[PDB]
Amino acid sequence: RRDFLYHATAATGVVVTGAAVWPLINQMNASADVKAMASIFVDVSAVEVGTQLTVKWRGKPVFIRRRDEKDIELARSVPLGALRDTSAENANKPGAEATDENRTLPAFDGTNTGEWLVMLGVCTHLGCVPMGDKSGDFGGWFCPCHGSHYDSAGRIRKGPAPRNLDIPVAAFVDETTIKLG
Amino acid sequence: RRDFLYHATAATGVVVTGAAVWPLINQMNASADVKAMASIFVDVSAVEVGTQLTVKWRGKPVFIRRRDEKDIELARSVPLGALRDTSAENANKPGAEATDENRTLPAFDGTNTGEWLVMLGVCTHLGCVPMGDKSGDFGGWFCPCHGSHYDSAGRIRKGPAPRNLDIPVAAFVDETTIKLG
Amino acid sequence: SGIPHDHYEPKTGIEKWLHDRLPIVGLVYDTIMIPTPKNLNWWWIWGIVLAFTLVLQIVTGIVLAMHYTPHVDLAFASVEHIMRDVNGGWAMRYIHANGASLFFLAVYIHIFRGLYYGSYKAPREITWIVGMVIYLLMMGTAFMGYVLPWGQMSFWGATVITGLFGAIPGIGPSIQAWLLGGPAVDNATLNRFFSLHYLLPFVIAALVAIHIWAFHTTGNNNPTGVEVRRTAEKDTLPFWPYFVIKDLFALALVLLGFFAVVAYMPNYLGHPDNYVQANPLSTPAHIVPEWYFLPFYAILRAFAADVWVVILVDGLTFGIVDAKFFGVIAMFGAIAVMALAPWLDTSKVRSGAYRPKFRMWFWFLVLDFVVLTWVGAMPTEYPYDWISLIASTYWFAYFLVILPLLGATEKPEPIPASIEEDF
Amino acid sequence: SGIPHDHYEPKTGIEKWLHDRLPIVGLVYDTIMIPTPKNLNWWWIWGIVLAFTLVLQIVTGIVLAMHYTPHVDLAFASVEHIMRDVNGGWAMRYIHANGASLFFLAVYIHIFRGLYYGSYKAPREITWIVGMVIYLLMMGTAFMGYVLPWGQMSFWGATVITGLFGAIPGIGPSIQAWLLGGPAVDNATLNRFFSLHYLLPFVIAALVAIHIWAFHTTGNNNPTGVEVRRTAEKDTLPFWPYFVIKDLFALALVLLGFFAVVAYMPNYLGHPDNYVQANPLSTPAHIVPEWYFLPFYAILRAFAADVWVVILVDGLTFGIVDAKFFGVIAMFGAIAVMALAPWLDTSKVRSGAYRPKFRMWFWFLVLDFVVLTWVGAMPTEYPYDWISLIASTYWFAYFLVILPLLGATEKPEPIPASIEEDF
Amino acid sequence: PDHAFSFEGIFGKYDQAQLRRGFQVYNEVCSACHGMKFVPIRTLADDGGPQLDPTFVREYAAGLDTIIDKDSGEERDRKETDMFPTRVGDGMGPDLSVMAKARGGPEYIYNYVIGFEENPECAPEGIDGYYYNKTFQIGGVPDTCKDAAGVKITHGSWARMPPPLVDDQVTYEDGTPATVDQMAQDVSAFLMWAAEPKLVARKQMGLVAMVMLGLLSVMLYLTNKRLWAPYKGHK
Amino acid sequence: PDHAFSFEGIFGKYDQAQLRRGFQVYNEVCSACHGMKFVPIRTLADDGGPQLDPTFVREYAAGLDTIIDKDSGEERDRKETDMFPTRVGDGMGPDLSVMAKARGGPEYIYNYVIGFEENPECAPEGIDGYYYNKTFQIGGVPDTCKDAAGVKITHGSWARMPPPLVDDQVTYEDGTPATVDQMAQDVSAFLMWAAEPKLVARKQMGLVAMVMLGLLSVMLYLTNKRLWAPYKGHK
Ligand code: HEC
Ligand code: HEC
Ligand code: HEC
Ligand code: HEC
Ligand code: HEC
Ligand code: HEC
Ligand code: FES
Ligand code: FES
Repeated sequence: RRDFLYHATAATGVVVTGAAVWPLINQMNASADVKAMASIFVDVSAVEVGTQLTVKWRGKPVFIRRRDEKDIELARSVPLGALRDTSAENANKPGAEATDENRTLPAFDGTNTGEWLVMLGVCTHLGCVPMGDKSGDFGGWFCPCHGSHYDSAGRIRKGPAPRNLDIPVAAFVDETTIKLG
Repeated sequence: RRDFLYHATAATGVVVTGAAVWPLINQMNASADVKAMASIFVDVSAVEVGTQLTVKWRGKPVFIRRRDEKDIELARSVPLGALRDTSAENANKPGAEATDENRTLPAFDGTNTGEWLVMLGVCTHLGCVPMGDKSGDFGGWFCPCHGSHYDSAGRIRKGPAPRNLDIPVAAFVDETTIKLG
Repeated sequence: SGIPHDHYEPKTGIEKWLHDRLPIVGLVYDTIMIPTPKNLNWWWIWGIVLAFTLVLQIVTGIVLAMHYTPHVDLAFASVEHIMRDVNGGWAMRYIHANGASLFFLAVYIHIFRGLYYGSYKAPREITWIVGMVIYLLMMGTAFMGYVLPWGQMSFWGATVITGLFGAIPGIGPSIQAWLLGGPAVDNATLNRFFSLHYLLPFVIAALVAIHIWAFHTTGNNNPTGVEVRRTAEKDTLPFWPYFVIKDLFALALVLLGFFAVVAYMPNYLGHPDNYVQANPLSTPAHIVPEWYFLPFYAILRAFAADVWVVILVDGLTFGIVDAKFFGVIAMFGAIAVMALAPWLDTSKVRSGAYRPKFRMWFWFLVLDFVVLTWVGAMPTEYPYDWISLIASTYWFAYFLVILPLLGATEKPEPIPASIEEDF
Repeated sequence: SGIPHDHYEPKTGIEKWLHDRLPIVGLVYDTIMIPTPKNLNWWWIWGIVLAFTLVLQIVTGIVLAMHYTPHVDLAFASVEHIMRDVNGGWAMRYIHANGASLFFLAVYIHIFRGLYYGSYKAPREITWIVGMVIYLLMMGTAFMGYVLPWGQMSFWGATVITGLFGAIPGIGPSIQAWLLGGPAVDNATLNRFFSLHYLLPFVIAALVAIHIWAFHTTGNNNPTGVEVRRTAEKDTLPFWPYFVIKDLFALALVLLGFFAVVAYMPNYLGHPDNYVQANPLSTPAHIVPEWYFLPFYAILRAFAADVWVVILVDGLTFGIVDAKFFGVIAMFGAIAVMALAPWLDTSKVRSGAYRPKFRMWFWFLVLDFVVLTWVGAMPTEYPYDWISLIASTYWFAYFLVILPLLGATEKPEPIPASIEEDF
Repeated sequence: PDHAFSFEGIFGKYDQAQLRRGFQVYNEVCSACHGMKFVPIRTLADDGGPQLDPTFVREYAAGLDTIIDKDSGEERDRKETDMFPTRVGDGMGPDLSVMAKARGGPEYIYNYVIGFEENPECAPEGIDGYYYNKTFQIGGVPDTCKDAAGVKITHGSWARMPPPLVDDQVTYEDGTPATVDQMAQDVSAFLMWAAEPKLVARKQMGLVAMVMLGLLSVMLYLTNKRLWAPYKGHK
Repeated sequence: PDHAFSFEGIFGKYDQAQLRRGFQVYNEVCSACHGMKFVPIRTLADDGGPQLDPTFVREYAAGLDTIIDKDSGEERDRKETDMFPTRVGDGMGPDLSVMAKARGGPEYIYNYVIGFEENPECAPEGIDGYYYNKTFQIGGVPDTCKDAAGVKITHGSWARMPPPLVDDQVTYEDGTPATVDQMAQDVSAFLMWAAEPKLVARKQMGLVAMVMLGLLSVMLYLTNKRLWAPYKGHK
């Protein structure tokens, strides 16, 4: 029939066109060489605890910074109230409150948390690298792209950045190493 | 005046257009990094005289091959007659006849010529690399791009290639070295 | 009326055998002897400027691509190979880089000329639509291009202006990854950008084809709210040679200034940090993307829930429309509303040379544009936040409400007749 | 006669407000409802094939350029990155590489269809000129492209087909160096070729624009020596939907075969030596540039002063016209004479379906083309030299002398009237 | 007869046990001289070929040579993301990444590895440092074996590679007679993988496309026959 | 006053003696830590800057570090065609190829090299391993010198570079007082060369083009005034 045959030819043409178009939009996706996206062993190895440590991985920096008491007390003295993101973005644990006890890090295979904190050095606003070394209006990190003030533990404050600095999955290698991945 | 003013405006426009066009045709010329085009010290260093020696330079190969008696006698037994190019392309000397005495090479800082011959391994037809190691119908080199038969001393024979294998400017470094440039 | 004067192909046998391919008929009848009014000021030149600048950029780029190597490890080195070894080098690069600046400067004056003399008003909607489409294409082009040197500003500008697409929910990260070729920026992004950057200009030329086809079919706007009175038209001198020569004179002046810049002030409009190689591990201060995107950058980074006029706290009614998405929508709307203008101005009138209130509001708009340009570079600390918010609010207010109210109560002026204004 | 049927824009308000930009008027009146005769065989499809193949190549190339890195040290690696990691990879490359083959195969049938049915005869000269120009552009394109993988055949093909330009005296080496970017081949040549290779297709599209404009203004040839009898023309059905559907059916068949090849016989038309990296120090045996240049390669390497019909010994009268230059002129002339044809055939007649002697000579010409194709691959040793010389001589003889003699004494046939051939 | 492989046809998606055997052979024999830079190690988990266990891949990678770095010169642990090593010179050979395409290909490798017999009865002395092959065609030939015009009278020529395998060079874990012929076939298939890993996807795409386009073409033929009916009915 | 250079203006084609002095200093002082990879050694003969004698260039090149190769790993003779070396880490600094543009540029270098005075009377102890500079602005500052909101009260900050020169570090062959200021000016000019070698050509092109385009524009203005005369005469 007129209608059936004509419309079916059109439908088949459309289907073939789409099957040909999809790969032109698929090739731009991450290729297998980008699929890898594996782990990195960074050795703390006495870098003079308290200033900072940055390492490249996955194309983004991974901040490993020891703790300075003044920085710590400022951290532990932050009630969940008035905290933009209280989710403790760290993926090594559940959505537990963004508390310094949970938010600092595992305990060297020992029992202590207020001494090391390794987070992803990527601003949640649009992915810039905040400046460290005690900066901003909260004694933490400052993003120069739009002005987002981070706190000691990395929780976002005073800016458009919606959430704090995430924490990747990491465990220790018996007191001198870090496993990122 | 009408004519003068109009034609002069047109002339000025044309001149400016040409001054703007020339560099678009000049940039494609050899750049300063290609201007260099300097020399190379290849060490003969006992490579078992008689087979061959090739080295890269200026983007083209420079053939340094010792002489095999049978190859030599075939060379020295070639009268200028029936020789396509009798100019002895070698630029280390004048346009003297393409004779093996002049065409082989300098004499190690000594006195002998029928033992070494270094020429530019570039077919004069269109720039292909002839195959060595005793090939062709004359016991020399054979060009596989169009079929040009070279002789023992490198003079062109049996093919479209108009002239023989040129010889760059080269002198010896006291019995174990070659200076190309 | 609309005298095409096809020339009837009566010249000679050459002009008679050309009845196989009409081409010269087209040129003569239409694109050279196109009746244009006499009342044209010096604001109707910038289109010739834009065409020439586009040709210039295309040429210089085709030349550079003979020495640029798209790769993270060999881009900077190739750029220096250009500026040092190549014969002309610095010239091509400075002419390419700065000419983009002139291009955008010229489109700004081309656009604001339009907003004044009702060139968006009917029957000239298609030209406006095509022009906004172009503007978009050329913005994207310049963005893709600022990345190729693989300096330091390249990396971070790309980072943020791609995190935008990721702000939106559900389909943000997917688009981000599909655009960057991966989670973050690397050589794949560079290849995409080079290709794309080496392809869109031709689309622009075609769109310019339609741009020129439209306003030849539709008469050029004129300083007055009047047409060429087709019904024989003592007004409306032709294009060639009069306006051709006028435009070429202005273009010579403009190129003179442009080359003076190129030769004395070439690194002025640039960012020095783009002369240091990239470090994905260190971000410089004051990225300041460029100068032809600061308006929208500011409209973006203004809405942050930091003012009593903060509509983000109200838009939070829906848990999906957060701040970032709000700013992105605000920018896209800042452009979409400029495109929608011709259906917002409810006036049966024309050029604001006979609409005073419109004059005042329009000069305020120009000032707002300049202010936004100056604010995108300064931090988000007080007082600049209030300034940016005010300016964005006025932009939207103008384009949404102001024009209707005028079209209602904005006719205290005697319109001029007889486009032949022999004053 | 020549019913354009502009549609009068009477559809509705949408088709009436489109009086701002005519575009749909153009499409409908001209490029869709173009009266074409009924007498069309299956040889009038290959133009659609060529257009589709061109689009295909442009698309696949724009995709590849997102992963190809022009540089001697990273081209091969990028090609393998494509064929292994990328999602589609092998498909794009095989479709790009082989589609060039189909492109040239299709132009060959497009051209030889033309030589038979007097499509070069008046009043269709402009189409012929434009087609030869295109042919040149696309040959140069494919050449620039075979180089990009930086295999082994790339290098040497480039070497020789650039030494050609250097053969000529006085201005040979200068042009050679200005084209290679230096004395010999290196990355500079690669960059030039990539850019150029990524730019000409658009020029081809424009030229295709003029190609299509011409034969719409000038009626499509038709199997006979007759026109559409404009004066109403019961003959000459329209293009859409009839011929559109016919061409699309043939195109579906062709793509079916093409993809079967791509998926089962993809490396068949290629040279394996192009899968080994380049060595400027070692040349392989039987370079054999490609299969769409063997005719001219043979016409070139035939004249060598090795036959009693060797006109090189006679051309040596002037000490400047050596062999090489003679072969280069012979090739350029092999093409220039094909372009000059329409002014050599001195016949007030048309399609060889009514000219027997022409049929015989033409089939001999097709055979000569095939033979030249088969000979450019075989060495210059006896007997192939005599064969190549004979074939080139016949090519030139046909195109220079044969057509005049026919036009003189070639009318023993009853021409058909009434292009409505209801047989 | 010709000992056709599995992939030689419109089907034959790379029988994987054969490829695992070829891998046992390549890493223990051919790797001593040859390399495959154009081949990432992670491909030993991608579908189509040897779908080995990733952990074994990481182990085998760390057990290889040291590929230093691209940013900071320091001998790393050679993660799978890198490529197979490269043996370059001093008694070494070319790269086998795509040698299965630079020659019907794999049959060349089979009939090459197969065939290193003693020197014939024209030049039994042979040559010092060079060994004889019956199928390689790009090697030297002594003057004693050439004809009157330089052409060789031997089937093959002299190759610089020594005989790679003896009667029972290695053991197969699956359980199989590991004679020379089976090893040659297996390694040929492995190299063909290393060159064309996306073969099976090629074939499946070809099938799908042939089908869809045959359908489209049939429908268009019907549409054509219909439209052109009132003009081709009286004749 | 501001100690303007020669090139600071519409003229000033790089007084070359200044550049030779800057070279004497750069190779003997700054080269110990810094490098200029983006700079070929063959530019010391190109016009515009130091038009040194090529032979001295080849000598000075062979007298530098060893840049190994790109094809065959082997420590060569560091031919001029290569680029200046690169000092990368372990107490070393960035590349000075284009540092004269990544900052009015050379004035930064002058007023930076100039200024390393002792620690002020806010933190006289200073820092261990870091030294103080009047003009560097991207360095750390002790908490004793910061204000109530993190901003520094010092003009400059603490830079990791030590003082490069003393009162009379090197001798000039031409004959000139080699105090610190003259050396700073000279080396600043040398770096500006290394960054913008094609400056003088820039200026000459600008002059030529300004002239030709002014001429063209004047002629077009006359043509316009003429053509538009019969329409602008009665008013
Ligand atoms: C050194 C002890 C080798 C080992 C073990 C293997 N190969 Fe090799 N191979 C080697 C050399 C020096 C050469 C060059 C030979 C020449 O005359 O140029 C080769 C060559 C090959 C080739 C290419 C043959 C050709 O036609 O060019 C192939 C296909 C090949 N070799 C295969 C191969 C395989 C499968 C091996 C493991 C079973 C193997 N070779 C080991 C050196 C050495
Ligand atoms: C090691 C003993 C050095 C020598 C000798 C010189 N420089 Fe240097 N320089 C060095 C370091 C470690 C740094 C980094 C400083 C930091 O805090 O990051 C530098 C830096 C510079 C700079 C850049 C300053 C800036 O604003 O970033 C310049 C312009 C500079 N140095 C110049 C310079 C000159 C001209 C020298 C020779 C006279 C010289 N330096 C010597 C290490 C060392
Ligand atoms: C044929 C290629 C090509 C075309 C066409 C082209 N460019 Fe470019 N562009 C390049 C190359 C190559 C670079 C990198 C070299 C450079 O930066 O000068 C570049 C860089 C740029 C830069 C950064 C300049 C710098 O030095 O950082 C901008 C801005 C830019 N392009 C804008 C444009 C715009 C806008 C257009 C047209 C609408 C355009 N380009 C047309 C090739 C091209
Ligand atoms: C967003 C708006 C916009 C953009 C961007 C734009 N145009 Fe226009 N253009 C217009 C309008 C509106 C007119 C007035 C048409 C009329 O008067 O009929 C116009 C007119 C013109 C004219 C004829 C009269 C004049 O003003 O010179 C030319 C030529 C022209 N444009 C070229 C260009 C080129 C070339 C570009 C880009 C490369 C461009 N334009 C970009 C909207 C635009
Ligand atoms: C947008 C870019 C682009 C366009 C347009 C394009 N190609 Fe290519 N072409 C490439 C790239 C990239 C390569 C190298 C990768 C490859 O070989 O597949 C290439 C390679 C080739 C090759 C060698 C194929 C091989 O694998 O050795 C040929 C032949 C070729 N092109 C011909 C053409 C012809 C003929 C056209 C159109 C008339 C065309 N190309 C259009 C990008 C393009
Ligand atoms: C050297 C000659 C030549 C070349 C190459 C050529 N054409 Fe043609 N083309 C012709 C001639 C002659 C005609 C017949 C015109 C007529 O009958 O009025 C024609 C007709 C056509 C037609 C309409 C009738 C038909 O035969 O299908 C199309 C469509 C077409 N060409 C497209 C193309 C495209 C697309 C290309 C290249 C990408 C191309 N041609 C290359 C000479 C050429
Ligand atoms: S990107 Fe980090 S705050 Fe804007
Ligand atoms: S190129 Fe050497 S003979 Fe043709």
